[PDB]
Amino acid sequence: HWGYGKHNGPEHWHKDFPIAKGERQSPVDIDTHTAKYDPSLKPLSVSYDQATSLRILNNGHAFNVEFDDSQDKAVLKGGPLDGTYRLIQFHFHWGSLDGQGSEHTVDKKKYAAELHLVHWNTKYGDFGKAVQQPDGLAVLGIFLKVGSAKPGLQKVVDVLDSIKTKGKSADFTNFDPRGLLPESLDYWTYPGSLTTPPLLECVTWIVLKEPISVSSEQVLKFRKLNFNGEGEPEELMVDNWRPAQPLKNRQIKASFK
Ligand SMILES: CN[C@H]1CN(c2cccc(OC)c2)S(=O)(=O)c2sc(S(N)(=O)=O)cc21
Ligand SMILES: [Hg+2]
Ligand SMILES: [Zn+2]
Repeated sequence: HWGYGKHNGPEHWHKDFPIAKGERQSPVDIDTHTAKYDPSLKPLSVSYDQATSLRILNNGHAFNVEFDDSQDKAVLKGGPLDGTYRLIQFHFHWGSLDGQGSEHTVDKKKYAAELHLVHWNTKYGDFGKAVQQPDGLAVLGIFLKVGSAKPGLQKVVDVLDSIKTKGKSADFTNFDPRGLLPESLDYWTYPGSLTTPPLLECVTWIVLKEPISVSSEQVLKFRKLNFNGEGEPEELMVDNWRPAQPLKNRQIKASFK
């Protein structure tokens, strides 16, 4: 299937997912100078106090920590959103080197990695339905920069040994996603899509201005994951990020000046 190799990378995805050349694709470059500061923008409402993590699994593209989205346990409201978006999973996109990994860039600047807390609009019933609507999903993107260790991230770093290869998973309960959030909830927002196939344009992107810092050894562990499954030639999971797409007839609105 698709991937990030020269033969099945982002530059080949259109052949199987024509929407790859659609009108509102992500990621995009966030030009801070021409992004319109919108004052009618309400503040974000992140309520992860009842968040219930279930497991973490390597899916061949990255590891995901899934959450029990059966009830309004961890939701995102406010900001550019209308309705309540329920958290279902979060993942990261990172690179082989420190100066690459984030999918979104700020003024062309790339970050070591990018965290995406994926939510789905509950007014649609289930997830599979939300992905059939232009406002079905809300992804909170957070930039990770190398520096001091992010305490709340270490719990995830420790478990990466038991899910080295594709298909593996492990119980990962009682994880508090709030330990991965920056101090400020200031953001940028625009309408976009998933950054991986099927590349659906159902996402309202909220990219926080403030990045979190993770240590070198922390992100280093990410790079030890395997794209491949057990018993197959080792293929390091690194650079599982998509390049920026044309903004086209879209504008980025900041919730700050
Ligand atoms: C591969 N995982 C991706 C697709 N996913 C997915 C899973 C099940 C069904 C489905 O479409 C019917 C899509 S997903 O919506 O959860 C996400 S969010 C996301 S990102 N990087 O833009 O935040 C990439 C993916
Ligand atoms: Hg959609
Ligand atoms: Zn992602």
